Amino acid sequence: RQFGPDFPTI
Amino acid sequence: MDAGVIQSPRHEVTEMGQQVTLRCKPISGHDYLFWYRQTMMRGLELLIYFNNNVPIDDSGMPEDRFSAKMPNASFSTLKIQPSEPRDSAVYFCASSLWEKLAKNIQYFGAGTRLSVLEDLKNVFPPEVAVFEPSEAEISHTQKATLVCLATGFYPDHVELSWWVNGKEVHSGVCTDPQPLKEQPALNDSRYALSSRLRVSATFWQDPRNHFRCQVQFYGLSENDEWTQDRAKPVTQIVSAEAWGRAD
Amino acid sequence: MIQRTPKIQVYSRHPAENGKSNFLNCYVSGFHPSDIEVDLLKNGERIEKVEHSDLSFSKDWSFYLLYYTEFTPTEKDEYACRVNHVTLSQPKIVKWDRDM
Amino acid sequence: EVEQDPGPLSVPEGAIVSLNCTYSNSAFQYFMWYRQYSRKGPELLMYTYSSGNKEDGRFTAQVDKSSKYISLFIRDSQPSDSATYLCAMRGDSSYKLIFGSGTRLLVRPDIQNPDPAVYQLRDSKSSDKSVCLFTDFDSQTNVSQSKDSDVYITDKCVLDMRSMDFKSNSAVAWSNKSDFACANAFNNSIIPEDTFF
Amino acid sequence: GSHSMRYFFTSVSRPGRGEPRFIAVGYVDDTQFVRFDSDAASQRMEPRAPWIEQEGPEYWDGETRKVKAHSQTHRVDLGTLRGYYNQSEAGSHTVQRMYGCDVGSDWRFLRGYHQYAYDGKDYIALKEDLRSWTAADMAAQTTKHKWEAAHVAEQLRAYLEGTCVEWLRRYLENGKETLQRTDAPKTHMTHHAVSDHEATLRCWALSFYPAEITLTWQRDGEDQTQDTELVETRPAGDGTFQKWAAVVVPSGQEQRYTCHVQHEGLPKPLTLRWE
Repeated sequence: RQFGPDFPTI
Repeated sequence: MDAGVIQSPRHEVTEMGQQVTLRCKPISGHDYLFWYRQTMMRGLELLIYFNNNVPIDDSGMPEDRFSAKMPNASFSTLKIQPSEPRDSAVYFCASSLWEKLAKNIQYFGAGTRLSVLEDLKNVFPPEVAVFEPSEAEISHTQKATLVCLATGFYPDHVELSWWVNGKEVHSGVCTDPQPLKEQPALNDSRYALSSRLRVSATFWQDPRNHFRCQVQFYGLSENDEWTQDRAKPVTQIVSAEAWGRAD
Repeated sequence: MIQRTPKIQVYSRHPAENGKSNFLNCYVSGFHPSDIEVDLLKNGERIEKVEHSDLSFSKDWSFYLLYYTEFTPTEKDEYACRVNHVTLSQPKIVKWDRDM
Repeated sequence: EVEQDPGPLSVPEGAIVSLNCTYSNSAFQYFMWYRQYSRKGPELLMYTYSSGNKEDGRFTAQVDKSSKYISLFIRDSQPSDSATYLCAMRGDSSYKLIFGSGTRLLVRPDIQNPDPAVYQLRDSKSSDKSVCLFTDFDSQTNVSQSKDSDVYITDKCVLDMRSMDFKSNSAVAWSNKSDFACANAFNNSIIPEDTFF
Repeated sequence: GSHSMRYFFTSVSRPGRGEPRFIAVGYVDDTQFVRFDSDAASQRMEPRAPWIEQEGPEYWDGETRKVKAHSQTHRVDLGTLRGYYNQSEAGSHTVQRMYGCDVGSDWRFLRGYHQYAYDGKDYIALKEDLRSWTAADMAAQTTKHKWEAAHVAEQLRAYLEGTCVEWLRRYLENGKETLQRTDAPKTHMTHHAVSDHEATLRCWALSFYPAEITLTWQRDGEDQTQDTELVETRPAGDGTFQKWAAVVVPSGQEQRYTCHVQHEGLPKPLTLRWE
């Protein structure tokens, strides 16, 4: 199970 | 202030069978965009959201007739075709950024209030009347209440405002938060709305002073066809008025 | 930019026995960037329908892939992996040696 | 699915109010509350990750993931808190929120010098017909419909003349009818103060 | 023994094509269990091990949504990084992210990690305390401030110490028949004359799991580094691994050399000697 919902942009 | 989220149209009253297009411009720089709707039957609910213009979760989209696009970072569209009465709702667009969403912040537009009707012949603009202060009220309280009655309109897309000597006033005003049905028996019953404006007895008794209850009604546009006897019930303003008087 | 040339091992899944079904593997690793061409050869000719694993990478960021196909080793057929990558001025050919 | 009682809740100004939601799905991890005024968009109040207690001014949001029960408390409630309160929640697979159906809260204004009165208001241009204003009554009084589509009655509403620190309640009734006069029985509890001539 | 769950995400820009190529894979220990490829037709996260197939639709919809969102973020990042380095729009570049967690033999949290690279070099990483960041250069320092403002570490920390570790234990249990097996190495020795006066001894370990293994040559019972060679541990294709270690010896002294093999699957470390 992945991290979520999502990542910030760099 | 930089702009918030802009939605259009603010109001739409239309006949079933047509295509409706709702539009949203997110806050520039925001990279997420959400479409919600709110009704009495199902509450407040997400239809779809986008990130970097791509649809991420569309599990709330109705399975037919509804289509959402985001062709560029500045613009999204939600389309309904053919529209049906049950599509009537307030549709809200919002935008956000990752760092705001991590704090559960999103920025909402003002919404689009959509009524899709079976039949446009049920659409009526309001009749508007103003009622002048009781003389008993003036001498017992040294104050004076005007009342505005907006009656017989369908559907309920009205914005009532008070104007005193050419300028809109807020202080002293109280408008019912919701319309009442002129016959609660029927579905497409017409509506009524009241408002009050109170000022000192002194301010009413000046003959220089001029009051006006104003109602903006949202109805037909001139792309809608109309062959009835009566006047086409278009989007329009209906006002009534009174001047001050001492005796 | 930093570029890292691939390490190549060519080998069978099971101990090779002539006439017996097996898998030929070419494992490429330690490379960057990820774009790479890998063919398996039978007597100098490309084998068609070779499969590969999904691109992944190591602690040092360098990539690795396993290419493989079913084959039946014989005494006289020669097998090889051929690899091309930006770091190579020409494709590298590594012959399968059954005791490696 | 989240369960939220619709109310309406009616409380006097200055009261503590308690709102809550129940949910079923243990995957929810983020819990929020919104206020929405009539005909406007939802405004985020308070937001709680996972469990625990979170204060901001007169508001406290709380989450109990064992009982799956979340609540918002409003101290020292004010007329301007009158709104619909919605809870919303999500997991971590999506930004999609699930909302409760909302609880309507009415905070009744404290009217310090009531003067309950019922008045006839004559139309400005020419409708010898008129309306009756029931005004200046305190917020213990509640208001009800007429018995017949002959007669039209709007619920009470509160106005703020802020120039003169002064507020008052009002309700309005009308008809076109001869048999209609202000000084008649209605379907609700007021005290004995009128006026007429 | 110890265990890990790791996710790997690679995106490569392709000037002249519509979008970067994005490839994501997830592992438990050395075993692959899911993948996503932006160019493939399914547009879903897909099972790559049998034990993950039992997860239901909510699982697959969620994992596919996250990995699709992640492809979009890597796409925007490739543009941002090009702009930060003032690089031509003509070149192809790469972004990589990996994250995951380890547990010990007791299955409790040991450590979590999250790291990012641009063109194969460290860009930014979460440090072991899961509160702070190391940045490679000034571009990465601007990113670090952004992530600090947005409390990214806190949310990563919550996941790595919580969900990451729980779902790992869940997988370890639902896949126990293949993830908690040890296949002891099948072991043998090979001999070849390499010269007139020299021979190579090669000690083999085959069909073992997990990949971790140590192979050493001794001579007279003393460790031997000179004239030895160790190949990289390599996958067999069937879930197991292979490795060998060779030593070149004066011919006729073969019996002085001994190969020593240590693997979890071995109650005791093996010693082999030429025939």
